[PDB]
Formats: sequence, structure tokens, C-alpha cells
Amino acid sequence: TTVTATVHDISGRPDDSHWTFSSDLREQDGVIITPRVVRVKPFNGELALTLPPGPVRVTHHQDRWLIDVPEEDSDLWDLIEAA
Amino acid sequence: TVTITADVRDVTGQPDNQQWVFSTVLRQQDGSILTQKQVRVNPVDGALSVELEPGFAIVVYGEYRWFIEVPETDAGLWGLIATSVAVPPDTSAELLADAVNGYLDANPP
Amino acid sequence: TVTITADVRDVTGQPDNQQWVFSTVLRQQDGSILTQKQVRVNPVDGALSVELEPGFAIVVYGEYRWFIEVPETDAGLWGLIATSVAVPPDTSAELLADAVNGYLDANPP
Amino acid sequence: TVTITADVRDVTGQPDNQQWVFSTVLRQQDGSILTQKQVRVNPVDGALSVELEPGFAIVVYGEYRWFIEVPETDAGLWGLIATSVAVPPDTSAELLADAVNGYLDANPPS
Repeated sequence: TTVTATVHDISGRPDDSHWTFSSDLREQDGVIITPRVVRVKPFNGELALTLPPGPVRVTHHQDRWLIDVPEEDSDLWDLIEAA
Repeated sequence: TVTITADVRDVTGQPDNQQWVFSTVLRQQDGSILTQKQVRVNPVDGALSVELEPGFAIVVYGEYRWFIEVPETDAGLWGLIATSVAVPPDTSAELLADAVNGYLDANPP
Repeated sequence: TVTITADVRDVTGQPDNQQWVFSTVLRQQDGSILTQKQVRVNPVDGALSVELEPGFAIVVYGEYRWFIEVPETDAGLWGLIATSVAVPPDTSAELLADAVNGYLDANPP
Repeated sequence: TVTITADVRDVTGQPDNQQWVFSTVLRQQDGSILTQKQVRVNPVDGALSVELEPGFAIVVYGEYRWFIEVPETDAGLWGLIATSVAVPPDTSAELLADAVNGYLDANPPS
């Protein structure tokens, strides 16, 4: 599943501060998904990333969520707001 | 031996090369003694491949520990983890069979 | 005098060359005095091979400590270990179910 | 001058050259005074050989102390120690050997 978002300051500039993505140890499509805690930086305020369907843990800085990634491409805010 | 395999990746789809640990309880199989040595395997570009002897083995990865039974022919590692047993099987019958087979090999007909 | 041997491997079928340790209590054998010295033996490319004097001996391997009786002719080590654990001295001559029907087998040379 | 002797090995038949210690209480032999001086002997290539004066002596080896009467002849050292050494702890091989004997023989024609 492709997941994307634009990320900004209150002044509408890029906020390139890193987001963090991780999982429980699980199998998806015959691939082991490990519990490694991956840091992702938005580029010019855009994050675009590939996630495996099912549960994923997301952290920005102090905030964290447990999203359920669907089988179809989606905006990260719709997945965050569903938590 | 039998080749046991998995494809190993992180949540962003990049390969994850952290080591997997393999071991067993002390036993005889074929002509050989199998030892409690913890063998550490790196995935290579995210492909984990390891040749194991059949029967009981121990798999460790990070916090997790599992008691797998390795089958007689090549298999995916996740099918063995999902079917892993709660506690090790005993060797009581095997030790009697080995003691008899040893004393027989010590003085043939 | 008498040679005891094994082939010693890890769960991946590669050699394990950690030391075995052999000793005895102070006693007389073929005229000579045998002392309590702990003798350390490394397998070589996976082959364990030790000259041992007949009668009582102690085998240490990591956590394990087996008390064994070295036979009057050459033998495999795991038969002596298996004998020591499968048949305590208090076994009461239970006669092993005719050694489990002898596994219904034998062959001439 | 009586030679007391032994051949000394570990469980692998290899020599053991740890020292053996000989001494006595003060006493008189053939007119000379024998002192308590501890005589320390190396086995040489596993062979232990010592001249001792007859009568009471002490043998020390590791944790062990044994008292011997050195006989007036040429004796072997295990014979003087043997009554004071504990028998090796009984272990089961003879029982398993008997139980795996008692065959009903195979005799294949090929």
C-alpha cells in the first residue's frame, strides 16, 4: 500500500522533521515484517512511503498511533484520524 | 540437512539484515552428535537461508523464542514458527535406543 | 589402549569444536596409578578422538557431567553417554522389553 | 635404601608429573636420626621412583595423606596405598551388557 502526506508549519512552510514507522513481528504476502523502528523524513514537506496491510505503529515526536493500513493507496491523515 | 528460508523486510519495504539464532538440545542423529551451539545467521539482502538438520531446533529473534520441528524437506521458516511447540520433547526413548545400538556396535554377531 | 570417538556438529551441520573434558578418581588400571587430572580435548574438523583407559571415567561437556565405563575395545562416545543416563545403577535388571524386541534386527560382517 | 616405585598417568594414559611428598615422624634407623623434612619427588616421564628408609612414612598427594610402613625389600607404591583409597563408584555397564546379551540368534542365509 502506498501511503502519502504533505506536512507543514502553521506558516505553510515544509516541516521536514522525521516521522517513525514500525510493526509487531508478522508475515505479509510471505515476507517477514520485522519490529525495526524506521525513521522517515518528508522531502520538501512530502512523505511518500510503502506500508504492508494490517497494523502499523506511527510516531511523529511525542504523538503516536496504531494505524490499520488498508489494501489500497491512502492519505496518512485519514489513517491517523481513524485511530 | 534441509534448507529453511524466509524473505525479511522492515515496514518500509527495505531489507532487514539483523541476525537469527539457531540451536538444539544435545542429541544423536545419523552418525553424529548435535550440540547446543547458538549459530547466528545474517539475512543477505533480506533473504534468510539456512541449512538445518531435521527434528527439534530452537529459533531466537530479538525478544522471541520458538521451539520448531524441522521437517524432512525444504520449508519456509514462518510456517515452522506458526506451528512451533510449547516445550521441548524428551529424549528418554532415544537414549535407550542409542544405548542398545551402541552396545550392539561394540560387539557385532 | 582403547579409543573412544564421535562426530560432533551444530544444528546447521557444521563442526562444533568446543572442548570435552575427561577425568577419573584415583585408581589402579594395568599396573599404573590413574590420577584425578582433568584432560581437555578439542574435536578436530568435527572429529572427537580420545585414548581412554578402561573402567570408570567422568565426561564433562558444558553444563553436562556424565559418569561412564570405558569398554575393553574401541567404541563410539555417545553409546557410553546413553548407557550412563538410560541405565542408572539402580535399574533393577528390568531387561529392557527384550531391548524393545531388539528392534527386530542383526547383520553378520 | 629401599626403592619404592610406580607408573602414574591420567585417564587418557598420558603421564602425570605432579609431585609426590614423602616424610616421617622423628625416629632412629641404623643409628641415624630421620627428620620430618618433606621430600618432594617428580614422576619422570610418568615413572615415580624413590629411595626410602624402612618403617613408618607419610605419603601426601593432592588432598590425600596416607601412612605407610616401607617394607624392608623393594615394593611397588600402589600396594602400600591401596587399602586407604576409595573404590571407583559403581556404574551400570555390566547390567546393560547382560541385558543386551541373551540372544535368539539371527543366522541369515544371504
